[PDB]
Amino acid sequence: GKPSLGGPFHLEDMYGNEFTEKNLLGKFSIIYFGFSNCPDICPDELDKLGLWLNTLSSKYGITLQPLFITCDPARDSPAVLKEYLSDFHPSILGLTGTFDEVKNACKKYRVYVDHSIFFYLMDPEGQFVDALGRNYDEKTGVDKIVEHVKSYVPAEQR
Ligand SMILES: [Cu+2]
Ligand SMILES: [Cu+2]
Ligand SMILES: [Cu+2]
Repeated sequence: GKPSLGGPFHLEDMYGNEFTEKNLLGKFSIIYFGFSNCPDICPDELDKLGLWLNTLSSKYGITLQPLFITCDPARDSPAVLKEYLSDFHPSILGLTGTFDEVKNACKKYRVYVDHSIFFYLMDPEGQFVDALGRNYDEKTGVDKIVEHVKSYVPAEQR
């Protein structure tokens, strides 16, 4: 009985474009919370996410929409997020906004530096399907993700 994680939110990507929960529709999305000034933890996770994406694209032909939402809207402005994610996978898009907008998002995912231990996988309907924690390595994470994308049905049982 998975919790009611996720929900409507209104942010902007590291380029200023509007991005809301509607942007999650039509694809599998993997979301990660953290901040550019986050110590050792976040950098390792984003590196791990990069291995998953690479193996997923080249081995299973699956492409995800990787999103990095900041929790420190005070310092992580768009420009700052682009700088920060230049050391990581190009596919990753950082999202940010005002205190209120960022506050809402973090809340909808029940995220209240050591809480950035989960990746949230969302289906083409924008629904929560699984939370991958630190116990998944570069191998087991790929496995789990692959069975979710392969067993997903439009929930419209056409
Ligand atoms: Cu946070
Ligand atoms: Cu947060
Ligand atoms: Cu927060």
